[PDB]
Amino acid sequence: NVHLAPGWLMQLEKKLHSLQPHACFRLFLTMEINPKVPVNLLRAGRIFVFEPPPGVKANMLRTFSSIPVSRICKSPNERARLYFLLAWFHAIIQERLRYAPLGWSKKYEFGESDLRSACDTVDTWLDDTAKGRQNISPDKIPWSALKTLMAQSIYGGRVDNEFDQRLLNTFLERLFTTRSFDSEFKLACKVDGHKDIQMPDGIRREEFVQWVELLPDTQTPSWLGLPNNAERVLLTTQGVDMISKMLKMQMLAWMRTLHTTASNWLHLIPQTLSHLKRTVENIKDPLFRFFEREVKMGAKLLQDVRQDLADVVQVCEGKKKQTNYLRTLINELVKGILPRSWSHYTVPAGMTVIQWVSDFSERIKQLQNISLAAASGGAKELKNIHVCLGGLFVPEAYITATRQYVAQANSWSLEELCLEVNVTTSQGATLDACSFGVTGLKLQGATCNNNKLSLSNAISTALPLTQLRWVKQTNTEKKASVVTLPVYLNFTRADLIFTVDFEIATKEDPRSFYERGVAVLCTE
Amino acid sequence: PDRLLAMAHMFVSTNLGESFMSIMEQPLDLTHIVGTEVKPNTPVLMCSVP
Amino acid sequence: QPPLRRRKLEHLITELVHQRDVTRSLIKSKIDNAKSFEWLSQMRFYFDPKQTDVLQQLSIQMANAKFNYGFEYLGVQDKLVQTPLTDRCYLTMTQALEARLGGSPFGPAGTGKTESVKALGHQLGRFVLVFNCDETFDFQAMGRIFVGLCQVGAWGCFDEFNRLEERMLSAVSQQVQCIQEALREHSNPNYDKTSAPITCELLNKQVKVSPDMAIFITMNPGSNLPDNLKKLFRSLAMTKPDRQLIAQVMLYSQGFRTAEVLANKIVPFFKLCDEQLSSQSHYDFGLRALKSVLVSAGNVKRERIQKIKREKEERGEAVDEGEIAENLPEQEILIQSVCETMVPKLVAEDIPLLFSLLSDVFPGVQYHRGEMTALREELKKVCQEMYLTYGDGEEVGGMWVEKVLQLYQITQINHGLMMVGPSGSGKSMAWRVLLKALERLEGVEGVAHIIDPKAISKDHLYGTLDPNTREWTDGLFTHVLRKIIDSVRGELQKRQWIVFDGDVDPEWVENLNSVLDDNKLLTLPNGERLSLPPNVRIMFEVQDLKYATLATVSRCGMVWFSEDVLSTDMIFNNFLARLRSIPLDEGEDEAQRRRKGKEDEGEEAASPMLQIQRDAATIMQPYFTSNGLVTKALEHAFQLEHIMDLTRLRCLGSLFSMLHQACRNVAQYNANHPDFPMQIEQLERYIQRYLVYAILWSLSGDSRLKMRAELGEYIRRITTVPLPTAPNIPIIDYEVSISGEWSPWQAKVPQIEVETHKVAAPDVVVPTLDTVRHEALLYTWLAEHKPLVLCGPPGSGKTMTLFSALRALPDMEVVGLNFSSATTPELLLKTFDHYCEYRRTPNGVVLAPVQLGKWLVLFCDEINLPDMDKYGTQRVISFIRQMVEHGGFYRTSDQTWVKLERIQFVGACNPPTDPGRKPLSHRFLRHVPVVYVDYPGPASLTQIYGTFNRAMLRLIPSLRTYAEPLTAAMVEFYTMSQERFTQDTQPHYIYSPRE
Amino acid sequence: EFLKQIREVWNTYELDLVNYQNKCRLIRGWDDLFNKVKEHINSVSAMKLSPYYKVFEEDALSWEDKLNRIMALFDVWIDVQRRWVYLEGIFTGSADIKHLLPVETQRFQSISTEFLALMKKVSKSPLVMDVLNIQGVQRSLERLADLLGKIQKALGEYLERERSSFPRFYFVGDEDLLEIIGNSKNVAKLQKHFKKMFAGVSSIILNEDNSVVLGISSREGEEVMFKTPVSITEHPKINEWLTLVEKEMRVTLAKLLAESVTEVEIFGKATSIDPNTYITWIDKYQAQL
Amino acid sequence: VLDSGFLERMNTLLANGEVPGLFEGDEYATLMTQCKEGAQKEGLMLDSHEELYKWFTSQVIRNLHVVFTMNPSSEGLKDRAATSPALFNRCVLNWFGDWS
Ligand SMILES: Nc1ncnc2c1ncn2[C@@H]1O[C@H](COP(=O)(O)OP(=O)(O)OP(=O)(O)O)[C@@H](O)[C@H]1O
Ligand SMILES: Nc1ncnc2c1ncn2[C@@H]1O[C@H](COP(=O)(O)OP(=O)(O)O)[C@@H](O)[C@H]1O
Ligand SMILES: Nc1ncnc2c1ncn2[C@@H]1O[C@H](COP(=O)(O)OP(=O)(O)O)[C@@H](O)[C@H]1O
Repeated sequence: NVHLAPGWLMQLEKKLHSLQPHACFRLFLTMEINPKVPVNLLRAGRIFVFEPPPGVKANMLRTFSSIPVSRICKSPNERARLYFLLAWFHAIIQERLRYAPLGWSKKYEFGESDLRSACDTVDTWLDDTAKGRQNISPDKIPWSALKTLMAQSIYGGRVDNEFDQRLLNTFLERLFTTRSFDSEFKLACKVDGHKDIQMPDGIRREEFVQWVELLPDTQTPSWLGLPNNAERVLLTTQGVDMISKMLKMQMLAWMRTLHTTASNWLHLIPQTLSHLKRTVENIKDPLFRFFEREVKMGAKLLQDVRQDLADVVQVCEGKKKQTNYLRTLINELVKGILPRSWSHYTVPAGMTVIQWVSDFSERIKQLQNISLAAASGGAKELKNIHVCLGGLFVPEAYITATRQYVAQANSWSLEELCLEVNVTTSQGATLDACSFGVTGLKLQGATCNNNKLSLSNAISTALPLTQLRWVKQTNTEKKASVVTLPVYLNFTRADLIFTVDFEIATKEDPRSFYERGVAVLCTE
Repeated sequence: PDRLLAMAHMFVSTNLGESFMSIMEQPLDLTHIVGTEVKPNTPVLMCSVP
Repeated sequence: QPPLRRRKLEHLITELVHQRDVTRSLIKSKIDNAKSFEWLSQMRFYFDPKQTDVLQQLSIQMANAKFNYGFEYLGVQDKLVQTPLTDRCYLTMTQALEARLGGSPFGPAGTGKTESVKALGHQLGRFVLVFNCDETFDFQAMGRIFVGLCQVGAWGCFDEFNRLEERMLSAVSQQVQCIQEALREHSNPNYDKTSAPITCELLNKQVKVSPDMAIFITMNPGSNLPDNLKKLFRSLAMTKPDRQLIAQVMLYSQGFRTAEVLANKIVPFFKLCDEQLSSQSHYDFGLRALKSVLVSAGNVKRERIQKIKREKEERGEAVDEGEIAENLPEQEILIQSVCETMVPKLVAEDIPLLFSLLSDVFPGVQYHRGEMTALREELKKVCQEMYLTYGDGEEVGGMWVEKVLQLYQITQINHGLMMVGPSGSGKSMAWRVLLKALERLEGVEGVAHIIDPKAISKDHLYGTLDPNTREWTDGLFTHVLRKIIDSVRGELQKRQWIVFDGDVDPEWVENLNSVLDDNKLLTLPNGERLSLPPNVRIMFEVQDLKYATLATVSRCGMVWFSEDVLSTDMIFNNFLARLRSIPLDEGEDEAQRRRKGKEDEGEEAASPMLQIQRDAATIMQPYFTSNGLVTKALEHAFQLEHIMDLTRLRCLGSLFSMLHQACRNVAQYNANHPDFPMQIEQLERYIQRYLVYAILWSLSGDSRLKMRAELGEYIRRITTVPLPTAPNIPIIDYEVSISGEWSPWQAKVPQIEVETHKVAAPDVVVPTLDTVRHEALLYTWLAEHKPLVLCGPPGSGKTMTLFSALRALPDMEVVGLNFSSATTPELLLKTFDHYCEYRRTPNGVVLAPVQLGKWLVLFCDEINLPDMDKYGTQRVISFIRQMVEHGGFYRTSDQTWVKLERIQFVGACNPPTDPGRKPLSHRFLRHVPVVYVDYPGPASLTQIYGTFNRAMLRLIPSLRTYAEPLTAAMVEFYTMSQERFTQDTQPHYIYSPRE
Repeated sequence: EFLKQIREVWNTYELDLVNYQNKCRLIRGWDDLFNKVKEHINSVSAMKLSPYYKVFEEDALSWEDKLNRIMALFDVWIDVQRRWVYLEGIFTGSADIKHLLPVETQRFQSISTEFLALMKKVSKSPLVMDVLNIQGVQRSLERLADLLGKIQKALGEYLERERSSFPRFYFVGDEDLLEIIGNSKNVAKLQKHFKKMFAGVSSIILNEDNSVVLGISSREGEEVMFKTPVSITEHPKINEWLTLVEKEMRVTLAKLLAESVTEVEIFGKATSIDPNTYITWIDKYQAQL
Repeated sequence: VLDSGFLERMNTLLANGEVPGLFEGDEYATLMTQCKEGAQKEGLMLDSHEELYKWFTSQVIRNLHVVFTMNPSSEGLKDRAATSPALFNRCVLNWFGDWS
């Protein structure tokens, strides 16, 4: 663990430079990947990278080898199956970490420390309940204690997103149950549609290790509960990353290329944005206020971007001096890094300048259409315009504006409104006085028919025309066939905008919906 | 695009021989690398993913 | 109830609500066994008085962990609402403590991480210390504090560990790692519990670690825990507190019967205030703000109950507290509290947005503003006394009086407060009038101590201690505070307001944080602790809040004086009243007589100055109305582009001073024509003509020739007074003589013939149209003794013109000062103590020039050059702003006020577009007019130098015939050179007339 | 001329003697004098080069010896002055600091007498050269530096002992701890530090003559009365009666909690609680209890 | 010149012809003693330091030509203009770059 002292690492590198080593002498520095390590030490050594071998079977083997045999052999004998269940849960979450953000909304720090804490919890609670008896009934096992402790503190401590907590609760409630001691318990269902992994019938640590060693080496994401296309998504992400890395490598005269690129960008980006005319009647309407803020911000950003691009073109033409801001902008445009100045609205992480221009052109065109409709209709057309949630800079503000408009128009208070989502495939469907059209919403891992969800293996499905209706809050209990889907701003699933509800069709378990990572995306 | 990696493997095999990546698959052999090709003044940095 | 019993009742209600919720959950879940985990997860208490040791008498068990009460006296602390997230926090923290691991909650700010940890520590009765990890960090004392924690078994909670700088973070992390390894050594089952001398290496010595001690590290991602502490700390996610429950329980504890509906309304309303309202630094809409608003709403409800009870007791009916409580609108009380707390902090644009959101969330309810009739009457009297416009509600000046009332409320509530309105908004005119009205109402004399914080160094403000002899010197603020505290002249019986009137930056407010805090104490490097007297009110009149730390803003109340408060009609009325009342010929006399005269009866015709200026004001009254010529001209001129940023008050002050000079010229003509003083017709013609001339030279004085002509055409199109009838000459090129008619400036442009010698000498001021229009303007502005500022390209001879105009008066001695990036106010101090002496008048110390009867003018050559600090606010500019507005400055030795006498601060400038020229602050540009001295121009150059060429070629009698073609050729070539080599090609390609 | 300028600037150089609380005459201006010394030794050392150095070598060497002597003497002098100022502030800022440290106060007293004598002697002849020519001033000044350091260290050791004897003292700084341990008779001066050592304790309720600690008052005026008051007179040391106050606070809080629980058990086992009795119980006991 | 500390004094000397604050205290006294000597030695009989000091500056403006050598750098020239306008106002600038 030499990574803890970078300064001592510098000193050791200098000492190693100034020594007379014997032939048999050798220095072994074991460390973890951390930027704190000196470049000098890395330059003067033979680096060996030791990643953990991927696989559920490998994870179970590592967990079982780490835990001492005598600890598992402790009475009662149910402790062995408890430890196997905990190891399987740990393997499931750690392997699921790789497939992100579908499996986990963000990569959490699930490591050996959480496993050790969970093992200590299991030991203490089983010792408390059993009192030393050689065998105890599975009913008497404190399942609620284990589920609560590994959902709230042991494993859910690092979980911040509520939907990740819901997924973790579903995992714990599916695994940690008295039914897990039955000879026919299925750890994971629908591995390939037919085969299901079954619990080993043994009651000893040796039997569990033997079963782990006999796991087929044909792992697919369906083992973890994910759809079978998660592997394909990860593979295409890795391919794109490899292309980008090799392109950065191939980066190692450019005035003309930058000039023509900037000229193409300036031609592509629309020229002007017309601000909304603030009238006495218009200011009262919440939709007009929100759209005026949107067009003001869009026009400001558009003018800034256009002026910067014009100055870049002038510099590339050899006619303008390079200011420090201009020099930084030129460097970022050359390297392809998105400039920090053009980032007043949330964007996906690691998003190139070309994609930023492509998205900005669409946003500005949508805002131009919004402004034209507002000018022509005054205020009535703003309620009956189909606006993409991705196109707006702050979609949550749009949701709030729709809520305010409904509350003001229908004289209802703003705290007594609940959002009901209805998806219509008909083109130009008639909009109620309290319904607002929405386009561009993408459903991940599911298909909607007659406003009823169904599990699908497709990468994504585009909702034709989402309709947001605000209806007065009713104390009717939520049905068992209703699922709450998050609506993330982009595919990174880092920003949560709002949570719609949907109705499950036919016979599909909402637990599968929670585990499959089904969600709605404002933009794809 | 999901098979771009598996096809780049094939392209590398076509260009630089089939067994170009084969040695990487086999488990690392510390014996030869530590006995030879490492100078006694060269620290062996055995970095691992946290 | 008494406040202490009130807090006990609030704590009891807050705990009983959680107990009721837990009992309801137990009943619903059908829990039968006392060992069921649905019960074991709750914080349970077991009391055993039979135990001999008092520290082990009570056991607090929850889930697996079981602690003992430390029986530490915690006072009347702040119980938490016990939101379900705190439940998770308590469970995770107790699980971590039972596993001998410190807890590390993380999340955004305002979540309640430190409070949740501190409340857990207090629930177990354990002393808890919170180490703020901001810049106010005591590194040198942390080893001692950690040794104390180990020895006494008190808890330790850090606020934001990531805010630490890398070395300090690493050192504290190493200490925490050692301490936590020592703690983990307690958990070994094989360890002998009979003898457990667990030691930790702290301060290079062995310290015993008490088993009850614990360390919590609060993290704020956006980063993570240090690598060495990742394997020893249990992390918890405080991503979002349940604001709905936090409010509902508190409102139910405040007596509000409909607590649930009120909470479910107020929480989304605060979210909407955070989102929809314009982003401002001072807007605080966190859970802390909601908690306060709720407490204030409870106070308002109890005040209403007491008012109703007292009113019924005055009459003959009985009083039932429950009956009055039932018949009372809670939503109205909550909205009134929200408006009272949040309206002053809002900008003008956001107030309608706030009311729209309030109507959306709270439909059908309205906020009635609580008026103070006695203070409002006093406001009117003081406003009239100082020539101000007072208005009620929607009248002219209603917004300003509303702002003054909000200021009074904030003074009543807080001890330290800030007015952060933009330049020329009425901040000063507001607090002066409020102080005078309070003095006249309460009978307590009001005294203000305007202490500029940037004109002097931090050492000169707070005092410095001598490194060798350890002697303590009192700084300006410390001296003022000590003088107030001592109360040698009954200072405790007067209302002392320490107005700072200077921008706020995180250097000189660091020592003020303790004063603005609830401690109301000032800590000196000597060690003396100055307690803030109750009557002292620290007050900050700043322009913006771009460089102010959140601590100072949060510790102080604030009223935003938006620029829309001060309507131009109020300024016009102020100027008209001041002209009608205050004479201009008067100096020391007729000045204190205004204070001596409550009504000034019998002194209406005190001087022909007063009569003549009353006539002039009557003449210009129909032009200063709301929809007048001046207002439309100003509205059009704001659209125009000017050399410096335009402020309404700058143009208004310049115009007012030039009209004052017009009436003074009228008085001069009256004094030079005793037989026939000018009549009403001639006065009307002259005053209208000079008003047009003054608008032209005040609004467009900053801009160039083409846009001066644009404004002249606009005035000609919108005015009714007859103008010069010549076809193609700008109206700016015309002057107004004493007679009614105009007269072209060219009549005052003689073609002088310079002698052979001094053909190009510096003192050769060749009178030219520029040196005539600008000389007349500089005479007008210097007769008013204003800090005139001239701006233009370099070498334009601004100093020379300035010199040409100023040397015509045998009373002013120029002391040229050259400014640069290294200039400091100490340079001005040296100039003062060189050319002036500090005479001790009975009223106070006065700085005057040595030469009696002669006025001093301090030429500042390059006002823009002095470099802005890392937080802006050029120090010398701030000094000039203080000393030309507050009419004085504070000494750095005696710490007493110095009032200037016969000092003017005329200066030259370069345009801000030139490199290295830092733009001037509006707070200083407001007083100073700006004159745009551009390059002479082709015709002026042809004349200005033709004369020069004839004078030079007079030496050769035969070559004098080519003087005109030579000048034509020179002017042409100079123009081609100027239009050929621009500054874009090279930075030094500047072609001025000096060449 | 460079030699002559050195000679004149040093023969006319006078120390900046300054009043110090009317106690003695001290010295400021260390930066200027040290900078002058350093510049001059630099110049003389660099003078050893150049072909013209061969003349007036002995004068340069003697002058360099003079600069080295003054440099060492005043390098020790500045530290001695700083240490003596610090220790004089400590040993006269309290009355009991002499009682707690008899050997140390006596050592500093003897040092301060000798140092005041030396300061009077330099005040008689504030010239630099006359200062240098004092008989064995360097030996005495080094002795002062060594002895002063010993007292300062021993005093720090005593402070550490006092902190280790009462663990809560680690929460309060050095100067405030010195004030606490030194103002033992002025018990009313300790109330400003209780908010740092304890949690809610902002003062202590003293007796008529400040000889018995009756109880504790919190920050809000809320108070607790000790079941058995702690006697300052019986345990005059700050350590003893402070530890006794803490222990008595814990014991009294435990007993009051026991009584409050006894009452609230009767309160709970009822179907109708009289508001008067409940308010009386709430008023009787502390909020946390 | 790279240090900005000396540039203020150089600018003041270039513009005014004398830099205030350079001569103070006993240094000012010795300046006046040599100034007075020089004034009377030059035949400019003067005894009052206020008039005598003027004599000192009177000799300087006429007898001090400061020559600034600066490698060609557009950005550095712009910063020099930003920190000292007298270098392009009082100082006439001459350009000769690479030899032909
Ligand atoms: N009630 C009023 N009626 C008429 N004129 C008023 C009134 N209040 C203020 N004014 C005018 O507004 C001017 C500016 O107000 P004030 O002096 O308070 O500005 P300020 O806030 O101190 O400015 P800055 O922010 O630039 O320091 C006053 O000098 C006065 O001419
Ligand atoms: N359970 C709770 N009951 C009442 N107020 C709470 C609760 N939890 C947090 N708060 C309030 O939320 C705010 C959190 O501020 P604080 O805890 O000091 O900082 P941080 O959120 O950064 O840890 C405070 O106003 C605190 O009183
Ligand atoms: N009309 C004029 N009359 C007299 N001198 C003039 C006139 N126009 C230009 N000048 C000359 O132009 C030069 C301007 O120098 P200066 O006053 O230092 O410029 P600035 O004030 O812009 O720094 C002086 O030599 C001045 O005499």
